[PDB]
Amino acid sequence: ACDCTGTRDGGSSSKDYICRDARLGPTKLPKKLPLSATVESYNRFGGLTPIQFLQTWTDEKGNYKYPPQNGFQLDANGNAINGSMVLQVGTLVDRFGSEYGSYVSAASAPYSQRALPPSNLATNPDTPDFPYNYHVYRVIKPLTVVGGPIAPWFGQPGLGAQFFTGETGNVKFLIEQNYLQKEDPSALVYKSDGCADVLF
Amino acid sequence: ACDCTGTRDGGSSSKDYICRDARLGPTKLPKKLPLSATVESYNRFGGLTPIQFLQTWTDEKGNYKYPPQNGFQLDANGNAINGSMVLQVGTLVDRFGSEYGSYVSAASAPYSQRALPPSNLATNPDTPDFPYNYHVYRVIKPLTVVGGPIAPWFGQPGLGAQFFTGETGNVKFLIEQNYLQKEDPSALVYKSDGCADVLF
Ligand SMILES: *[C@@H]1O[C@H](CO)[C@@H](O[C@@H]2O[C@H](CO)[C@@H](O[C@@H]3O[C@H](CO[C@H]4O[C@H](CO)[C@@H](O)[C@H](O)[C@@H]4O)[C@@H](O)[C@H](O[C@H]4O[C@H](CO)[C@@H](O)[C@H](O)[C@@H]4O)[C@@H]3O)[C@H](O)[C@H]2NC(C)=O)[C@H](O)[C@H]1NC(C)=O
Ligand SMILES: *[C@@H]1O[C@H](CO)[C@@H](O[C@@H]2O[C@H](CO)[C@@H](O[C@@H]3O[C@H](CO[C@H]4O[C@H](CO)[C@@H](O)[C@H](O)[C@@H]4O)[C@@H](O)[C@H](O[C@H]4O[C@H](CO)[C@@H](O)[C@H](O)[C@@H]4O)[C@@H]3O)[C@H](O)[C@H]2NC(C)=O)[C@H](O)[C@H]1NC(C)=O
Repeated sequence: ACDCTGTRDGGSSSKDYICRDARLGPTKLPKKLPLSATVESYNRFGGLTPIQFLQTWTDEKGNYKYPPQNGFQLDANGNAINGSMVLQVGTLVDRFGSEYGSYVSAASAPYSQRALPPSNLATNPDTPDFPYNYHVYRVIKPLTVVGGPIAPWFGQPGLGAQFFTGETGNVKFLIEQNYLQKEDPSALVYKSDGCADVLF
Repeated sequence: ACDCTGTRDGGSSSKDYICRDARLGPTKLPKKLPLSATVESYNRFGGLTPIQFLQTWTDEKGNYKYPPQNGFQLDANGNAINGSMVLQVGTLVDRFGSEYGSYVSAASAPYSQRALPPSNLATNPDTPDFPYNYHVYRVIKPLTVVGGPIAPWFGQPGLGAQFFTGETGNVKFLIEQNYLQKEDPSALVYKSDGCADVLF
């Protein structure tokens, strides 16, 4: 196939999205977000055609179906792999979504490892480096979270590290209570705190 | 500081390594291995100077000190976060080291997430794309493993996903018994099984 069959044409207003269906993500990808590793290139459809991808990962209303037990990798017995762990100061976490949510992830994992639909890659044309709903935080006070591997989903390899913060509070609470600190991702790309190899 | 003080000069034979000390990794890094994400550049010393890095992560003999409980992230109670999970067919795992070991990792995690010393980045000049001890496997038969997040170590963010295969066998056993399949990483960089965005 490899066609726009089965998608939803949003019209000229959705001209910046694949098949004009914002569910399938933008035509032009974020400029500085790592989408995958070199050994396994990113594919927004998980190697499937759009209709096969929609058939597999959407419901009758066309809304994405999301992994069970909060997206943690489930053990052999069907129970999520996780555990209460402390995030050390200086750890960098990120999130796709509003601060009223309670799930952060290890920032260094490529997008293919977060097992998130391609819609989240929609990017503000004014600040095109990272998606519009993308935020980066640095823990400034040790925060215990229930952390675990991300289950593969949406045709993505997954297996990144996610952290539920709801035992303490949502991301907004963590900022207000000095647990987390908002960072500028376009400014972090230029960061280099250490000895560069050129000094040797 | 930012000097070669405290390192071990290997001489002209170690001319391709930082401070001529192969413990600190090669001067020229692998050409196709993702070392970090854009938001958190890789630093072989974890933001420290070589002597501080050696002081923190080596013992009296100069050998690297390695994380406890097989490098899994430890919970609040000091117990490793892991669990028995099945690796689905098509999953890509990698390893730094010989096939007689029993630890694979999610291949898509950048090197900063594996919490491994910079020595493993030494690269064969004949095949410079990936380190010399780097192997990539694709599971061809569902393999249950005890998988978990990687604990930060060696000044690296860690938090990648590692998988102990020893309940079934070492990587050599997995190949012999058709659980895993050896892959060519320089050949996987050119792989693209799916619909490219240019078709839309
Ligand atoms: C980290 O991973 C762990 C391990 O899986 C998850 O823990 C599970 O959490 C869910 C939600 O709290 C638990 O499901 C609930 O269990 C109740 C009974 O629990 C006892 O019995 C079971 C027997 O299987 C034991 O495993 C368990 O330890 C307790 O002894 C039920 O009463 C609940 O039913 C209600 O909620 C469900 C929601 O699914 C509704 O469908 C029902 O109608 C009803 O309203 C519920 O099923 C589950 O038992 C926990 N598992 C284990 C092994 O303890 C964590 O949630 C996870 N953490 C994060 C952040 O994802
Ligand atoms: C995945 O993560 C789990 C959770 O931590 C790890 O399980 C631990 O594994 C180690 C090694 O097998 C266990 O340590 C051993 O425990 C023995 C007693 O176990 C009972 O009592 C403890 C009380 O704390 C309970 O936690 C446990 O469930 C049992 O009821 C000791 O006899 C052993 O001592 C011997 O070995 C140690 C090695 O450290 C030597 O220092 C000693 O001298 C002695 O020779 C040993 O301590 C540990 O108890 C397990 N933890 C839990 C919570 O069960 C898995 O290992 C990990 N998987 C991987 C692949 O990393």
